[PDB]
Amino acid sequence: QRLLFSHDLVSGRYRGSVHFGLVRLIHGVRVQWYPEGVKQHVKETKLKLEDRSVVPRDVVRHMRSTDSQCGTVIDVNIDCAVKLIGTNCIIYPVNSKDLQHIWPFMYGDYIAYDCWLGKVYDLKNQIILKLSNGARCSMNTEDGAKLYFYPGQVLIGPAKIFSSVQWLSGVKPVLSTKSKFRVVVEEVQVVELKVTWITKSVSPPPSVITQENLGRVKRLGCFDHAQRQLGERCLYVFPDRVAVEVVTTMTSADVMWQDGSVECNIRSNDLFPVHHLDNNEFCPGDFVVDKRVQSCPDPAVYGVVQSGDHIGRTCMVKWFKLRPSGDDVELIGEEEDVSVYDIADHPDFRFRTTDIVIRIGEPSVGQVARVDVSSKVEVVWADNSKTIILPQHLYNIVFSVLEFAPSNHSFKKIEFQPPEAKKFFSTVRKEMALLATSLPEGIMVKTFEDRMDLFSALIKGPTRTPYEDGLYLFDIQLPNIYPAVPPHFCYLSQCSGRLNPNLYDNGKVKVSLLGTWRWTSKSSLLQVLISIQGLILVNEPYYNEAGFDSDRGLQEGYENSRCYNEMALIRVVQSMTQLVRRPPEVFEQEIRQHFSTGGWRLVNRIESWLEPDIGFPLFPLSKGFIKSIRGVLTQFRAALLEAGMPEC
Amino acid sequence: VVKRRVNALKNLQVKCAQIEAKFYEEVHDLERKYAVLYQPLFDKRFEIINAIYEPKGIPEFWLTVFKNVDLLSDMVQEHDEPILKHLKDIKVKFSDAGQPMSFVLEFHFEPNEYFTNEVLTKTYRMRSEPDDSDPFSFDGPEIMGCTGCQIDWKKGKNVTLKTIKKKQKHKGRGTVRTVTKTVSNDSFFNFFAPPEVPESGDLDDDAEAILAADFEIGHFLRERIIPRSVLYFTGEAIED
Amino acid sequence: VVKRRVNALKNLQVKCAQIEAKFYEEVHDLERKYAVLYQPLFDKRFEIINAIYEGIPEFWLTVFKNVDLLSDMVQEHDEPILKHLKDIKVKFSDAGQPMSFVLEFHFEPNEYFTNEVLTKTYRMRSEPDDSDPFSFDGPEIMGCTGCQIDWKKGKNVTLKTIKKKQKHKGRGTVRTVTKTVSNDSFFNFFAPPEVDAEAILAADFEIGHFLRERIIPRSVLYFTGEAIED
Repeated sequence: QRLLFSHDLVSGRYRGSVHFGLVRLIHGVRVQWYPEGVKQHVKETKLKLEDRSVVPRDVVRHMRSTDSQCGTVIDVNIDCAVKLIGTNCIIYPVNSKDLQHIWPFMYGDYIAYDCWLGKVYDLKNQIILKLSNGARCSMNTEDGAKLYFYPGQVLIGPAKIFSSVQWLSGVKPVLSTKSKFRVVVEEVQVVELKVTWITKSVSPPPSVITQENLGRVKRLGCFDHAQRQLGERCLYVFPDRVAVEVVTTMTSADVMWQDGSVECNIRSNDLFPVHHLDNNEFCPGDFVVDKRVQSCPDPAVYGVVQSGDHIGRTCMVKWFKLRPSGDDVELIGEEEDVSVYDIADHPDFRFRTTDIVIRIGEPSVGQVARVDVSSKVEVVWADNSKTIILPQHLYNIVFSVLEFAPSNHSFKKIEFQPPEAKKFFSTVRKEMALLATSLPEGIMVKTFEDRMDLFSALIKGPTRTPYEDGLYLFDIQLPNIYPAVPPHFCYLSQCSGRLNPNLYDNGKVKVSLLGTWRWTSKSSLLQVLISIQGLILVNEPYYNEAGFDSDRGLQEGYENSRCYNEMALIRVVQSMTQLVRRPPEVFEQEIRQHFSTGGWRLVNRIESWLEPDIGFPLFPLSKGFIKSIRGVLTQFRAALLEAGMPEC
Repeated sequence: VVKRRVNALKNLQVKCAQIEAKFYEEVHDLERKYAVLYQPLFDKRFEIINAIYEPKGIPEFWLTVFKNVDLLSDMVQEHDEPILKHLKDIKVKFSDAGQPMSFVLEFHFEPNEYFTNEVLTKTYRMRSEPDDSDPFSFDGPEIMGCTGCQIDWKKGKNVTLKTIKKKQKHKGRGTVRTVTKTVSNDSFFNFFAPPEVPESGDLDDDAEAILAADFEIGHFLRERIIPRSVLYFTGEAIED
Repeated sequence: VVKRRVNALKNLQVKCAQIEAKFYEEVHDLERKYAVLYQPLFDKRFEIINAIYEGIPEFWLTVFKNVDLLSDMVQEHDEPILKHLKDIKVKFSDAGQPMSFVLEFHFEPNEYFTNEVLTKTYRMRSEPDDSDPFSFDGPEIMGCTGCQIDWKKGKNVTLKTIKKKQKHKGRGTVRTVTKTVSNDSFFNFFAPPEVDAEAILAADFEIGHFLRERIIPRSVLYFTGEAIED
């Protein structure tokens, strides 16, 4: 288990004297110190942890308990020290929610203008300076940066800088070049702000609002997540308001655990975040839908989870459905002990903690902070209304060939002109040469005379792997500019859930070599297929999605790799079951010839699992895995028997 | 051979520094001639300030200018204003030909209740010459040297000194006798009486710092205030 | 009442500014006269640097390195050409003509451009601007003509050739698109912006003013470093 994470407070040997610093790059550690920032890599053990940036909506495990239970961070309280700027008078402890920014607006701060809600993407700000001789001027920060910002600051600058400023008041000075002004900064203001206007409560207003109309802009400060960070430059409010800078921080947050216990005031040093949560782990409040092969044909039936025993891998979910008439919901049931593997994130209706949501056509905004037991999303705020509402109206913000190519298989609707047809056929002949020479085991392919570009491929699971036995079928087309660009691959799903982090049910497969996560003209279909059977079905299908190698050798990596191996087993069983029922016309006989032994071998292996160094991480079997695998195995046996292929 | 050539160029720079000393003397000469040219203009300023040519004049012109400038505001105490508003004029005479490079910041005072002097002439002296010790130190008309003036105070009004008191009980009689001592009082007019410099140069750090302050103040009053007094009176001058 | 007198003396200050402009014109006349007077000394400097009479390697390159303002301008490709700087002199504008000082950087021509003698003519504030006479603290630089360099092709340190592979949109034809991008160099000094550009012009004026008052009259002080980087 690594101990440091992103944005944690660390104390280290910067210049002999221990200096605090925030860590930025986290091995996928790098620290920047408080007084003078020198971003640098430091040994994790050597660095001393002081605070954690456990921000809301963050998934975290307790750092001392033997239970690896995960939970969601609802609210956070930061007790922070503050120093008056330019002085070492440090006030401590103070709470973050009392400090304020300097500028009235900042990148992203929600704004509501003339019945239009938007994010300030880019804005131009001023500095109003008071001069030694009593002159107040407005200097655009483009020049203000030249002065050697916050209320009360004292700068000095050559008079030339004040050539383009606007002298609001006082004796306009003589801009001599042989001496410099000394200026105080009374205020920092906003000149004009650019907005995106993503949505609203007919046409959007202009992308930029200037001072002439900026008075219409009212800031939605209710949606503040600008939780104090070490070195953040704020306005202290006395218990008179002054300018301060944070010195040290202590984050204590409320974490809703999977078992459903809401534990409050947890020092963040006993909690550490989860970078890579398995897709199936449902924390309480998720909106999820049953996904079993046969159960629940109705799509209007949805579910909200209430607790999941982490070790058990079984989540209890309440099943709701929408009433056909009226903005009401109908309670289906309270089924408990449901395999997470049989549950899937609802395509819509995602409401994490403290998200900003809009009402679908009164209150128009809010912070979704809790998910009700009745599946009603908590928050639609006009001003701290706290009114429960349903998701119904919320928006969250060896080689072979064939004479014809079957219509529904391979690729169609392609009519690109190759640079030279004969050259393209010559490249294709080179490819047949390579394929015939190679592919002694494991892989195989065929193509079609009517469209030499069109190809079909069949790939087999390797041994001692969650994708053991099994079967996989790919359509492919060689671009008419081949080998100028990588070939067009597509893995027919025959399933619904991602059988692999890279294989997509939609069928736009990707791999590292093909450049989509490089490709070259010298590359050949043989290399790509060898990689597909070498990596896309690697021993541990975890990793291979997005630099997840960083978790290699870690406790989290091991646990989530085991879980993903289990889900891969479930969905490969599902994929074979569906493949048997609707084998493509391209390969009808070849599915059966292999399955006649492979399917029963896999079923026997699954049965053995229900009751030894076998090469891939799956032990122990969780209760939910037992249930889901038993169901899918029964379905697979039924399919195999229906296919005229009894026990073998 | 290279460093001998640099030394030859060094001697050439020494001779060029002597030539530049001549050039600065000529610059002072041109300043004197253009001071004669100003005499109309500066005299007109002094005349309109003190109601000689057209509330009379410009009340507290020089006290106001000194207050607006930090370098002089820091010096004018609350008890110095009653004296320093009586400054009829400040003006910079320059040394005639042949006399040492110098300029006199003469302070014309109206008949006052504090001292009977008509004018206080805090003469300064430049060095047009590169001294043999460090000729290259001649970055220009440097101001090292000064000559104040002695001001006799009318009874009961002096501000440069103040009386401190102590009391001790007599052992025999038991009377609590009192003793008094005159001690320096923070006053702008102590500007006029700089600490006399010992010949050997044994100047305490206080003397060096106060002399540097006096010298920069004199140079400032020469080049900034008196030539461009108005830019500073109305606040248009930046004054750091 | 008093404000009227302040305004009258303000007019008098404008008049004093005019007379000070004449004073600085005559100071420039004294500068011409003393340039003639320097002519023996500065010519001996020039000969010694060029070893004409009983040079100093990289004299002006060195003096450019020892000063923060000038060393910041010399890049890695500036040194090969800038060490060929083998004399500097500030010609002072002839009488009657507008106040100007013509920085003469003779740049003994060798292998990079064909200019026998090069210049960076500048413009002084001869007289106060009528908009605000008080701003006339003296001869302030208010422009930099710059010369027209006759570069020898292949050593144009002001530009760099950068190429990248690209494809025509729609057509898809591959092309190695090449472009000449302005490159930072001290010789961009000599072709300044034609009157961010304002900041470059201000820094350029400061560099020229420094090079006139301090670098040239006190070149030796800077090669040895005895002087301070004012």
